Amino acid sequence: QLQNRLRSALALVTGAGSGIGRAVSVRLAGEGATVAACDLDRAAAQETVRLLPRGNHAAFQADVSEARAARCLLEQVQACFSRPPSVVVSCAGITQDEFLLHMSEDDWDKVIAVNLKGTFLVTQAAAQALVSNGCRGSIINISSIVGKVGNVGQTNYAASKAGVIGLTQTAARELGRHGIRCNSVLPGFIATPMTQKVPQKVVDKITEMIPMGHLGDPEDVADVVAFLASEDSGYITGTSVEVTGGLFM
Amino acid sequence: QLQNRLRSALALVTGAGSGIGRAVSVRLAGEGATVAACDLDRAAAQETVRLLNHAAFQADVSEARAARCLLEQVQACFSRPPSVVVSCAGITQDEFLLHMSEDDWDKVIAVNLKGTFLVTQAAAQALVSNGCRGSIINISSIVGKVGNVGQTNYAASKAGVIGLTQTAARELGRHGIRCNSVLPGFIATPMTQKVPQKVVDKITEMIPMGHLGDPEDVADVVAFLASEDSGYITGTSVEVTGGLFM
Amino acid sequence: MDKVCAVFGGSRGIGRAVAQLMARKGYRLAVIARNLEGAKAAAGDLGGDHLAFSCDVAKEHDVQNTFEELEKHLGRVNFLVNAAGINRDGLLVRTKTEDMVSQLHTNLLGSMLTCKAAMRTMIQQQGGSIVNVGSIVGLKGNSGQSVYSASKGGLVGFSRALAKEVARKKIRVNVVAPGFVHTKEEHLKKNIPLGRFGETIEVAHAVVFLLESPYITGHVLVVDGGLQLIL
Amino acid sequence: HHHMDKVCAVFGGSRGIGRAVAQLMARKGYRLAVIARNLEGAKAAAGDLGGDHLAFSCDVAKEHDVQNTFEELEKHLGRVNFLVNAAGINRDGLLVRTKTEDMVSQLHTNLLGSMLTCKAAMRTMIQQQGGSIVNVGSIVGLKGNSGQSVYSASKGGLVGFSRALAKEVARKKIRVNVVAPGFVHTDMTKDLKEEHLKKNIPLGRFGETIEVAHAVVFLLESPYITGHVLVVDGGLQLIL
Ligand SMILES: NC(=O)c1ccc[n+]([C@@H]2O[C@H](COP(=O)([O-])OP(=O)(O)OC[C@H]3O[C@@H](n4cnc5c(N)ncnc54)[C@H](OP(=O)(O)O)[C@@H]3O)[C@@H](O)[C@H]2O)c1
Repeated sequence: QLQNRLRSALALVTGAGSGIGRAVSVRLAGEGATVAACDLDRAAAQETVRLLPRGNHAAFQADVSEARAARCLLEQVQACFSRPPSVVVSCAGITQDEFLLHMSEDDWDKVIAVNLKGTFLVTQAAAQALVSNGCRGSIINISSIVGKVGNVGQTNYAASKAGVIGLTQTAARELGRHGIRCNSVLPGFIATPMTQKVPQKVVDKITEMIPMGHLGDPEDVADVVAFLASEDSGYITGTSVEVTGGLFM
Repeated sequence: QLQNRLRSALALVTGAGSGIGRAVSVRLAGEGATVAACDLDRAAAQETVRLLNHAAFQADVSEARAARCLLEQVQACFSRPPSVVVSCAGITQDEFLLHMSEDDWDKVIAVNLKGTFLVTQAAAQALVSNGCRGSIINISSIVGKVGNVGQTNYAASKAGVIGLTQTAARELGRHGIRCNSVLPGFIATPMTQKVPQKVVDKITEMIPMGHLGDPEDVADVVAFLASEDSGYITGTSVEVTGGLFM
Repeated sequence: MDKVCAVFGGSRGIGRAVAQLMARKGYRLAVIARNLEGAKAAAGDLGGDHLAFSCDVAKEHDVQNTFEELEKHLGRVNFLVNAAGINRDGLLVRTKTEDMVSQLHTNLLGSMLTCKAAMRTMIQQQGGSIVNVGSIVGLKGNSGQSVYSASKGGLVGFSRALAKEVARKKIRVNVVAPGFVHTKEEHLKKNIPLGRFGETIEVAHAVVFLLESPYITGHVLVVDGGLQLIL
Repeated sequence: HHHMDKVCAVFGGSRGIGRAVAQLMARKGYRLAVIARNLEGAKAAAGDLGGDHLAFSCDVAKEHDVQNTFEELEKHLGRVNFLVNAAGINRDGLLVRTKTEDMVSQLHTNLLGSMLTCKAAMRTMIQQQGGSIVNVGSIVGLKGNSGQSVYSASKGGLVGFSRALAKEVARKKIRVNVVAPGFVHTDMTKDLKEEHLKKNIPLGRFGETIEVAHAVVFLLESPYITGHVLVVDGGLQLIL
């Protein structure tokens, strides 16, 4: 339908081994973009690459919460494709839900390190790789609708996702005159392995709360990402796009 | 008059040693609230108390052990948990995204975001355990809403504070504990004296009121949020920017 | 630079609670509405020295002559409270244009007329404070309240546009955005974090706060009890 | 090919953003209805689009003109399941120097006009168990601007309205969204200091009509996005 929109584009996707990150990799490759699928689980990253003119797609393993892994990842992609990724998407995220009164220091620090610090490190390294090559780019950070309104049992998750928004807004302001756009995606509840960790009736209640009356599929997020990645959104930066089905609008 | 508005309240203020936190202490004590002035600086907190029974405390909010220790020191000195909790403890390590080191990111997040989490968590626990309702006030920033150049770590933390407080407000609503965020613009504080004068001039021109805010202006909203006059306000971000980035 | 406040729609609900609270604080109030009998009754229990006026804020000149009566009997109006509004729930398909225009001119255009007439006085005195009472549904929207949402969402951008325009003249304009105020809730009040509907006096305390805060303008103060987090 | 069951009604599609939205959707397979007060201008717009696309004359302020337009809309092209509200006027001026007539004018054109349009679209979108509406607002609509008071008010209500309508009809497979463009090169931003302004803007330039048009098309084709305000300002909202 609309391939070759990203024909001349290398796309780095962290957490591409499952769910949203996987659907993003499929959609990006579906429009012509060579995808560098990154994930903590290499077996999951390789599985994504298997479901996809120059060379081929590549699987990468990196812990985005580690500063060294965030650097080595970018360097290894540049080593593989002889160029920095024009499209960078951060789907690497985890949940460690607990009520505020009972949340341990580890449940907090881990979510922050991966979702917030992890996104920061990926954003920073990707930006540095684009500035040192004079290449334009589009950085897409997957936040959440939780990052705007907060949520029960997600003190650590909401704070991290909200931080991503304030982070992306700053990045967009600095990388603006460097030809690099920065945007955040704010998805509602999506049919991904993350929401399979939500009890069925809680999902039922959520479903009857979403105005559209159903959980969105990961392809819906990929649609937004593909748009933000292309030059169709060339005048869109520092923007938060909500794909929630009307939830918490 | 509002000098008896908070007569029955015990107020815990982190970062009360300087700037906003000190002005917060002044206003709260000026409304009859006995202030538990906390700060990383031992002498600054004591001098704050001197300007204001009142007591001074020292703690590093970024560390988990020092956070729960602080709340225990308060409940031991006053035989009660603080009904008012204000988190003004924050720092700034500005640098461009491309050139921001890991340490400059880790420290700002730990103090501003994680430090605020620990205090808010320990405060709620002390209030729920004693079955006492209250009001938790986290001092974020207008930067948390729109971001600012050279402040990726600062914007991320402040933005995280908002989502943090929003979550807390929704969980602590059943226990009568109100949680709100204050989003102040640029205010005449020692922190503002860190950024160069040339930039301060540009900002002042961008501010609709055409001048930097006073720390008393920020304390004015904190005093309101801490009062019963805002007894139906929770999970709300209050902006004191003079119209800056409305 | 005394303490004289004009509260439009101060005969009932929030505006009545605003007038009541500011009377206790020592302000000289003016209760303005269409039904003069309601305005007199409101300004009657408000203590003494408080005046009542009749005005349809949806009319360009009705508000004009009302302000010249304000200036004539109370003097310079330092504080403006736009709490006059109407609401008729209904689907957009089942809503005739007459009702659509009606709410627009009352809840939106009406506040624009009042804020405009208060300018030249507040401008010449280089001091003034305005609070426009809106709603949470004006920003987040609500089913069966489209027309009301538009009218209550409009004066959010208006108040802010006026704020950046008049801030250099030491004049502040803010918006109170209340949620569900008590003046059906069973399967709705349970959702709200505070577990109850608000009160008009609780919304009024927010209004007075915005009027007395020296460094706050173009701000939308939400009084919902955490409703906006789940709405 | 096949049946063109994707019909879009672009109000204010004679020039500027509406015309660009038109041009773009015409090549994507949508059948169009160029609508504006000036019939001569709307006719010329539909000419370069194709023979399948028709032009109609209407003033969104008048309820009957909208009603009669949608009547002729269906009886010539079919049922309307896509809607674009790019019809709007702007007049810069201080509130104290603003006529009440000028207030009612913008309020009826930009706000009330977009309400009547969505109202009439409900009939055709329910009769097809599906629809998508994009209301063109502004990044000034929620943030406000000195001199654009009435415009901010009219554009402000567009967000609360579209969201309230989104919740109201979401179960009928009808999505309502708002595009919030920044400074765009049209007849509206003719005498604006692009020099002194763009020094602040992150992208350092104004947006073109097709950049906003793509955003409109995006929202119309995003199946899990309703009641959302998409901002296309090049990062202006971080400074405004
Ligand atoms: N350009 C910008 O920078 C900018 C910024 C923010 C928002 N917008 C929005 O973008 C939209 C279009 O862009 P533009 O206005 O700048 O382009 P424009 O060249 O001004 O086009 C405006 C269109 O609206 C139509 N229109 C005006 N009044 C109408 C009425 N009463 N009834 C029916 N149609 C009417 C006009 O048709 P006629 O020939 O019949 O008048 C014209 O085709 C506007 O609605 C505006 O709100 C633009």
